[PDB]
Order: sequence, then structure tokens, then C-alpha cells
Amino acid sequence: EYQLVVNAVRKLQESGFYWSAVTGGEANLLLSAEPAGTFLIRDSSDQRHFFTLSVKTQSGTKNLRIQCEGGSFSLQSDPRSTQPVPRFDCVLKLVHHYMPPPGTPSFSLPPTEPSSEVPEQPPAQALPGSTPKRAYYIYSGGEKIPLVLSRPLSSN
Amino acid sequence: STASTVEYSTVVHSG
Repeated sequence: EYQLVVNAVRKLQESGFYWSAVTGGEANLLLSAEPAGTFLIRDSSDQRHFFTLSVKTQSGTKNLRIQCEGGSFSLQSDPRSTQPVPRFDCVLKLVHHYMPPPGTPSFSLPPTEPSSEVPEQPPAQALPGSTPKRAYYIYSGGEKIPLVLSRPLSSN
Repeated sequence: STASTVEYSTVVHSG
């Protein structure tokens, strides 16, 4: 459990998007005061073996934490995402909920697939019959208000 | 409130 979260901060903090020095929610909320439209995760106090992330929206800033299940990492307790393997990359699977998937936008150099004049075409690139469905939003104590968040924090 | 601040709920539970 803790080892999974801690091992994630090591790789997550190396990105620079992790700012360790603020408060639980106050750390994530600072993204709204500086990197507007950006979400960041802070290292929960206590033993410092846990991190919580929150985003900014027109409905209010919300913070969420990952839950360790036996040997798996998930932002909840429902195994509705066993696509990967057991004990896979802890927060990495959770990061998809806090942000978009990895894989920089760069790719060698040449456009493996050009998209010039090509009408009547199914825009399905990375979707070979595989989609765990992702989305981050706040619940109105009764109404699920879906919010789309996917912006990395870049210092400043 | 100077104390409880890291409050929240969850995101897209299931469907």
C-alpha cells in the first residue's frame, strides 16, 4: 500500500508536476491561483507516505486520493479496470484520471500516418477495441457533474 | 475553518 504510493511519488515527482511543500488541499488549490486550468498532487502530511490531487473548475476545487487494494492501486474500490495487470504501476493507472495518458506527443519525426485531404474517414487512432473509459468530475451529493481535466503543471 | 480542508468525494464512480 504505502510502498505503492511512495514508489509513485518518486516517478511522479521526477516529472516536476509534483510540488511538495504546501498543505493537503491547499497544495492542489494553489494550481488555481497560479497554473489556472492545471491540477497538481501534494504529499499528504503525517508519515508523508500518501499524496492527494485536486483540480480547478467552475464548480469548485476537489481533491482525491488513491486507494491501495491488497496489491493493486485504484482511486476507488471497484475492480472495474483490471485491463492492466495486478500490482501494475500504482498511481500511474490513477494518473489517467488525474490527467491524460503518458506517451509524449513526439514520435520519431516523420508522420507515420498523414491526415491531408481525406474525407469520410473514421477518426480512430489509439482505439483498437480498448477503452477503460476515464473522466474526473465532482458529484452534486446526488447529481454527477462530469468535468474533463487533462493539463499538466509546468512550474511557475 | 482552520483544520479540515482536504475534503472531497470521488470521480466517475462506475457508469
